[PDB]
Amino acid sequence: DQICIGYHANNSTEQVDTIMEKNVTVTHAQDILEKTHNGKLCDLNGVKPLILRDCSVAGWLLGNPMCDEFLNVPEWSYIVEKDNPVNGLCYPENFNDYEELKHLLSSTNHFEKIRIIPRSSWSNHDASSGVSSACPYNGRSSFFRNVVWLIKKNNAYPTIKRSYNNTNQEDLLILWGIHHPNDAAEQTKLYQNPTTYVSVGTSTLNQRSVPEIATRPKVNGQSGRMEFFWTILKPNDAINFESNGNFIAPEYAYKIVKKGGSAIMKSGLEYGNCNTKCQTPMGAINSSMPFHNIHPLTIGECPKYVKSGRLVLATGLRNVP
Amino acid sequence: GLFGAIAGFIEGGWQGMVDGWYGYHHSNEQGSGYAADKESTQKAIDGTTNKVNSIIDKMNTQFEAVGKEFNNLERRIENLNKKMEDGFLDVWTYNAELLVLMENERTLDFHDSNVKNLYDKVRLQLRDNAKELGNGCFEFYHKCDNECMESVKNGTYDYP
Ligand SMILES: CC(=O)N[C@@H]1[C@@H](O[C@@H]2O[C@H](CO)[C@H](O)[C@H](O[C@]3(C(=O)O)C[C@H](O)[C@@H](NC(C)=O)[C@H]([C@H](O)[C@H](O)CO)O3)[C@H]2O)[C@H](O)[C@@H](CO)O[C@H]1O
Ligand SMILES: *[C@@H]1O[C@H](CO)[C@@H](O[C@@H]2O[C@H](CO)[C@@H](O)[C@H](O)[C@H]2NC(C)=O)[C@H](O)[C@H]1NC(C)=O
Ligand SMILES: *[C@@H]1O[C@H](CO)[C@@H](O[C@@H]2O[C@H](CO)[C@@H](O)[C@H](O)[C@H]2NC(C)=O)[C@H](O)[C@H]1NC(C)=O
Ligand SMILES: *[C@@H]1O[C@H](CO)[C@@H](O)[C@H](O)[C@H]1NC(C)=O
Ligand SMILES: *[C@@H]1O[C@H](CO)[C@@H](O)[C@H](O)[C@H]1NC(C)=O
Ligand SMILES: *[C@@H]1O[C@H](CO)[C@@H](O)[C@H](O)[C@H]1NC(C)=O
Repeated sequence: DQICIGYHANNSTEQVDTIMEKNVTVTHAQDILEKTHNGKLCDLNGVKPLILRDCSVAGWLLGNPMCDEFLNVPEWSYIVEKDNPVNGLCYPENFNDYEELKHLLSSTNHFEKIRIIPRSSWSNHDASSGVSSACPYNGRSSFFRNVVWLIKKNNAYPTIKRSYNNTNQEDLLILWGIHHPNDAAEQTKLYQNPTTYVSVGTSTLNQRSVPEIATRPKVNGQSGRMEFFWTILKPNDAINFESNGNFIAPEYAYKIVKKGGSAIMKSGLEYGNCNTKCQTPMGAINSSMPFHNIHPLTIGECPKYVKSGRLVLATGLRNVP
Repeated sequence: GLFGAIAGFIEGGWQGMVDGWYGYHHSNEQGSGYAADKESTQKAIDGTTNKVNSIIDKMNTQFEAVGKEFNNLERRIENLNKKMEDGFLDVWTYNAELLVLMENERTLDFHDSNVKNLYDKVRLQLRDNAKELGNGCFEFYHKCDNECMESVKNGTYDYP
C-alpha cells in the first residue's frame, strides 16, 4: 500500500531553449514572437494612406503633370513612396534641403493646397510660355502645375515685386524656384535682362539667388536646370519676392495641418483595401504578441521589433516520457 | 534537474494526470489513481503567469526606428544614423533573447523545486507511518485507504 508524489506529462512537442541545454521538450510553452503580416498597405484605423505610386514628394508638391492624381490629396495616415519614383522633377534640377522637407512631412497628416498668387496676376509678364518638352502633358509641353515659369513680355522683364501675408491659421509651406539657363543668349531670349536675381524675404528669411550658368548634359532633353526653394511662412508673417528674371514664382502653397504623427514609408506595394492597427512596409500586423520580426520601420500600435527567428517562453515543465 | 526531483530521483512524469502540474498516485486495496494538487499547481500557475507578464512589460519601453533620408553628401550622418538604429535593435534583440533564455532556465527549476517541496511536505508528514522508497513513492506499513489517503492530501493527516 502506497502514495506517490509526481508531475504532469503529455504529448507536447513544444521546445524551449536555456543557457545550458537547447531544445528542451516541455509540457506547455507560450510563443511571444509574431512572424506574419498580411502583405498589404492598409488604412490605419480607418484612415487611408497617401500612396504616391510613380510620383515622388517633389513631383507631388511642385505639381509635375504626370502626377495630377495628387493635385489635392486628402488627410492621410502615413505616406508611401517608391524607392525611385520615375516622376519627380520633370524639368531637371535640384531641390534645396529636400530631405528636411521630407522629414517635415512626418510632423503632419495633411497638406491643404491654396492659391496665394493667381496665375492671372502677372499683367506685365508672360505667364503662358513657361512650358518645356521635359514636362509632357497631353502630348504637349507643360510644366509643374503649382508654380509658374514667367517669361519676358514685349521684350521686357520689368522688375517684379510681390508680397503675400499669411492670413491663415496654419503654417504655410511656400515653394518657388529660379532657372539656370544654358548660356547668356538663352538668358536674354527668355528674360531680356542679363544680370538677374530672385530675392526673398520673410521675418526669418533673407535670400538672393543669382542664376548660375553652365553647360551640362541633357536630362529629359534639357541642358537647363531648375533650383527649388521652400520656407515655412508663419501665420501673420509676410513673404517678399523681388526679381528681374529667371523667377519660378509660386501659385499654390500648402497650409500645414499638424495633426502630426506620420513619417514616410518605402514600398512598391499599392493599396490593399484593408484596415489595420499596425503597418509595416511589407504588410500589416494584427497580433497580440509582445514581439515581432517583420520590419523595424513600423507605424501604429505595434509589437516590439527584434531580429529573433524564434522566441518561446517555457510555461509548463520538462516533458518526460 | 537543479533540485533533483523532475527527471531525477523521480524518473518520469505521469502521462495520465491531465488535472495539473503536480500531484499524487495512491495505491491500496480499494484501488489506485492520480490526483493533482491544487494548492501547489495553482501557486505555480500564478507565479509563472506573472513572469510572462513581467517579461512582456519590461520589454514594452524599448527602442523604435524612424525613417530619415540623406543625400549623396551626407553619407557620414546617414551611416551614423544606420549605425545607431542597428545598434539599439541589436541591443534590444539581445535583451529579448537573453531574458527569455535566463528565465526559461529558472522556470524549469521552479517546477523541479516545486516538486521537491511537495514531495518534502509529504516525507516529513508521513513521518514513521510509511517507508521512503526513493522513487517518489511512500509505502506505509499498516494498511491505509482512501479515507486515509485523502488525509495526506487534505494536509490534515495524523490523529494529532
Ligand atoms: C525650334 C527648335 O525646336 N529648336 C531646336 C533646338 O531645340 C531647342 O533647344 C533649346 C536649347 O538651345 C531648348 O532646349 C528648347 O527646348 C525648350 C523646352 O524646354 O522644351 C523649348 C521651350 O519652349 C522653352 N521654354 C521656354 C519657357 O522658353 C525651353 C527653355 O527655353 C529652355 O529650357 C531654357 O533652359 O526650352 C529646344 O526646343 C535644337 O537644340 C537644335 C538642334 O537640333 O535645333 C533647333 O531647331
Ligand atoms: C499681415 O497682416 C496683418 C493684418 O491683417 C498684420 O497684423 C496686424 O497689424 C495691425 C496693424 O497694421 C495690428 O493692429 C494688428 O494687431 C495685427 N493683427 C494681428 C493678427 O496681429 C501683420 O503685421 C501683417 N504681416 C506683416 C508682417 O506684414
Ligand atoms: C479532511 O480531513 C478529514 C478529517 O477531519 C478527512 O476525513 C473525514 O472523516 C470524517 C469521519 O471521521 C468524515 O465524516 C468526513 O467526511 C471526512 N472529511 C471531512 C472532515 O469532511 C477528509 O478525508 C479530508 N479531506 C476531505 C475529503 O475533506
Ligand atoms: C495529444 O495526445 C493525445 C493522446 O494521449 C491525443 O488524443 C491528442 O489529440 C494529442 N494532441 C495532439 C498532438 O494534437
Ligand atoms: C533544435 O531542434 C530543431 C527542430 O526543429 C532543429 O531545427 C535545431 O537544429 C535543433 N537545435 C539543435 C540544438 O541542434
Ligand atoms: C484581428 O483578428 C481578430 C480575430 O479574428 C479579429 O477579431 C480582429 O478584428 C482582427 N483585427 C484586424 C485589424 O483585422
